[PDB]
Amino acid sequence: RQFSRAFVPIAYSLICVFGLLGNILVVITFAFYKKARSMTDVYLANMAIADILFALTLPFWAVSHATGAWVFSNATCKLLKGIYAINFNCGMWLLTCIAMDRYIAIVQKIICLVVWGLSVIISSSTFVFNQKYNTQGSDVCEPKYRWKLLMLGLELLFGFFIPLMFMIFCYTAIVKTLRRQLADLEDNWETLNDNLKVIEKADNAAQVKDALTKMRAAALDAQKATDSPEMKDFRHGFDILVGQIDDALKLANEGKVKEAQAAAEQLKTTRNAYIQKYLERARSTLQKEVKAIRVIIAVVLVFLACQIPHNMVLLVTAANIAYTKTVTEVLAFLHCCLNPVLYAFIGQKFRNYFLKILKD
Amino acid sequence: DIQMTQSPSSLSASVGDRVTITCRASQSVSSAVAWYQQKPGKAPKLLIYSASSLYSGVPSRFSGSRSGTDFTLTISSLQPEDFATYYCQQYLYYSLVTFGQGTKVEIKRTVAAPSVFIFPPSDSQLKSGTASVVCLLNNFYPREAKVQWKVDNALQSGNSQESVTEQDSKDSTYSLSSTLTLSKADYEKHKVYACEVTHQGLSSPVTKSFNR
Amino acid sequence: EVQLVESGGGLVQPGGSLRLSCAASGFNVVDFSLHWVRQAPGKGLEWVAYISSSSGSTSYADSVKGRFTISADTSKNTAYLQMNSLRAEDTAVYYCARWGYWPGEPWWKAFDYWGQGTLVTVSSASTKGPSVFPLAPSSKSTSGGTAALGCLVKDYFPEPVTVSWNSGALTSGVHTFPAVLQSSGLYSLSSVVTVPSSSLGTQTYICNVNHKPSNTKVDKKVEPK
Amino acid sequence: QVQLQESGGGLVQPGGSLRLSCAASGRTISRYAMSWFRQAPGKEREFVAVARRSGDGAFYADSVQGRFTVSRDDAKNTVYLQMNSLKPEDTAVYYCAIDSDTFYSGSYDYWGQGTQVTVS
Ligand SMILES: CC[C@@H](Nc1c(Nc2ccnc(C(=O)N(C)C)c2O)c(=O)c1=O)c1cc(C(C)C)co1
Ligand SMILES: O=C1CO[C@H](CNC(=O)C2(c3ccc(C(F)(F)F)cc3)CC2)CN1C12CC(C1)C2
Ligand SMILES: CC(C)CCC[C@@H](C)[C@H]1CC[C@H]2[C@@H]3CC=C4C[C@@H](O)CC[C@]4(C)[C@H]3CC[C@]12C
Repeated sequence: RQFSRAFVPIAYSLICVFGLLGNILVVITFAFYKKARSMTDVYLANMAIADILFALTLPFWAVSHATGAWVFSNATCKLLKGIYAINFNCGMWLLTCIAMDRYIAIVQKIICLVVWGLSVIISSSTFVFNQKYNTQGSDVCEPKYRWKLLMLGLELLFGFFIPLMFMIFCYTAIVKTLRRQLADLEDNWETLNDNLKVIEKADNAAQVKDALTKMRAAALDAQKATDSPEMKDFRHGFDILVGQIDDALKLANEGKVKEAQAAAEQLKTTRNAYIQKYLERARSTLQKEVKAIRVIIAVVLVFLACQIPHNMVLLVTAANIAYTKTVTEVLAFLHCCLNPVLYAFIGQKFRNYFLKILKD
Repeated sequence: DIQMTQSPSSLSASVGDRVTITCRASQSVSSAVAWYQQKPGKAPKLLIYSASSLYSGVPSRFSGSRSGTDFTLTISSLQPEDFATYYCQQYLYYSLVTFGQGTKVEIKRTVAAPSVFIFPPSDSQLKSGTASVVCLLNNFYPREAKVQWKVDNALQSGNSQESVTEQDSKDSTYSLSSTLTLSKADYEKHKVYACEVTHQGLSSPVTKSFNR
Repeated sequence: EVQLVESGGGLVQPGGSLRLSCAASGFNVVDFSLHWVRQAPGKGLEWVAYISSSSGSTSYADSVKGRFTISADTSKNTAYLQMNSLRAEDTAVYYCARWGYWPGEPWWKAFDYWGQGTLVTVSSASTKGPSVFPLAPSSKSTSGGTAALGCLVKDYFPEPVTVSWNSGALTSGVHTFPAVLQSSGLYSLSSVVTVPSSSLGTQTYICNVNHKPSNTKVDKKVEPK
Repeated sequence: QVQLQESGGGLVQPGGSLRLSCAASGRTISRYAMSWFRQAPGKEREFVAVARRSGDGAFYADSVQGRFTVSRDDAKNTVYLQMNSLKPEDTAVYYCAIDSDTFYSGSYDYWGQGTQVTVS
């Protein structure tokens, strides 16, 4: 409580200098490599500029916690709380835009002003609910509070519950789609190899004809995986493959086991030349798209697991415990530093590009 | 060795309904599944090929879908012309094509109970040494009704043949005729001849009988 | 337009032989594999055999293997299904369909164009006329309301028969049932008509059974007892 | 061991609505067909409706079509009959029956006592 007031201006200042420096390097990477910027990137860069705006607002909180009481005016306090609320709402709705963009990209300026502009609307409840109360010998600036409560509840529902269910639907759909695509790809490849071994070790034409049936159904499925020259090299390599299965099913229908096994030995040449080369090409593209989603998943999970308890504490307390207030306050203020940390560990686009900045 | 299992053996719907016919393959057949429509007395017509692509010429109310090895034909809006039989077929290879059991789409109607008449054998037929007794079930919906023959309060089996008229043009009601065939000596050795029917539109079984 | 027609269907004894035809016009047989599909009366479709005129590869179903032989003739653009040792389960309608070759979209359109099919019927019975019997309007059956008459034809072997009522003047209420196949190899049919019982004694009802394979025309009156 | 019980009924205003329920103990409603019949005090046993197995459909008579609606519950092992736009010709005991034949031949043996639905 009173002891906890002593450690947080050291922690918030350390949050301030690392959080300021962490996100300018992101936004100076955004100005040096504008050719490779992306939708997600732009939304992530807007989250970074909201983070350095919060980094500028942090030293006011540092002095206000170091003095033990609020020194500046009420305009400053509701400016600080509105800046924190616009940071939270900007992060939530930019992750909403990222989720929508990645859903419409995988399953299937003028944006940035809208997401920033819409965040002022939901943070307008913070501008009127917060006032400096001089109670119990302490002049502290905390929110306290029928139409205003209805406006707060409607804005809370519309800005939080719809994007959270929208995220937990969309990102699970992305993960399930990517994992089932990899599972279908590997199942088709394992069918094509295992039934080839079955044909090679077979003795009677009943299992040769039955294994080619399973090979033809998997080679027809793997052709649907995929006007480019690489597009013509993929599908024509499967038209040879299914066309060579039909040359062995026709031989196995005549009752020739040894001629069917020799004709299915030529399926190894097409599998090595046309199939295995684009098996690894399609596999490595799926592992890259999984790794990009795993960065976005870690960004969403860090943002909610840090900012949701402080938002629930301030909503419960103002509607109606000393240790949980300062723990939740430093947890949501810690998020300003955790965002460029995640871009430096698993953030492959940021890490390789920032290393080129140090060379230049 | 690849079996297609068309699940609805019969379907009843009115004009404007949306109907769904499902078929299931024994193995994976990729998306090599076609859907055909056959009117009575005519060759089948291709509706859907490659399990989703509607054929060039059929209307756009027909659609297809694939989920694993489960294939689905959907008619969004029924039409008088729609009523017909529909077959699912896998065509994974030239020598491995198999069809489904079929699905007859009928006209939905309010339930009508059959009117049951009994016709004894004539005197002209009795001189030939063979007696046939007819039980007629007139103007009933739905199709599923059963007839049993109780000669001297004893049931019969294997001596009755049933023929059903298909759905009528005007009122769309079926009609059934169960004929029981015996010899001359088998006919004159009994007194009570009855046909008892049960239908879903009948609370009690309807027995029509005579004594000769 | 392009099309396939069929010929050679008809009536043979069991154990006999019959060569069906499938004349394809508008397209060549060297571009399409030709298949023969079978539909029993009252049953579903069943594949029989196919032929690849280009590669010469052919195959049959298990139930027709050894007995059936399919050939192609690109000079006349026809296909032949020679059937030998025709058992009693082979009476059906035979359709001749086409199917494209791998690769591409002609393969994916399976059986796009069909033929009208021919009826092949196998039976040991010979042509005879029907026996016509009166199913009389029994007076106790719904007295005072509406009653039913019938003409039952019992033993005629060739299936298409025609029953008219009162020389075509009676149409409202007549049900002519499909012919069922008896255990003696011949077909039995019934034609019933629902009239109202106030006009039973006044109006007269005569059924006319019309049978051209035997050239038999029977006009039998039906009267209440 | 198969018993059947129905609920609902009573006095309904003209143009009103009702929802009867029928549940059987000792036998599963699923894999079976479930029928609803009428009996007026002066008339014979009339047919109202029938519900088939799952999505096979529901059929009604010529006097209750559109107004009546049958719903099934295989998990709860019961059926519901919803009546809308009532008329004083409907005052009847509503019996509930089980079709023993899976091919819907119409074997009605498991009858019930039924509930009385009267108008005004
Ligand atoms: C903002 C931090 C960082 N951005 C990063 C990611 N973004 C993306 C995440 C997921 N999917 C995409 C995508 O779908 N496609 C099409 C490329 C991304 O772009 C990371 O992962 C990562 O780190 C970055 C990039 C730059 C320069 C390129 C300007 C500077 O900082
Ligand atoms: O003082 C602050 C600090 O910034 C927040 C920002 N939060 C919101 O604007 C909204 C929000 C979302 C989620 C949650 C959660 F708890 F459920 F997670 C709560 C609130 C959209 C309304 C607002 N406040 C107030 C609201 C009353 C003044 C305390
Ligand atoms: C309460 C006060 C301090 C709030 C201040 C909000 C400021 C920092 C916000 C509000 C609108 C924002 C802008 C909205 C849209 C864009 C376009 C984008 O392509 C680059 C960033 C840019 C140009 C944003 C920069 C930051 C911005 C100017």
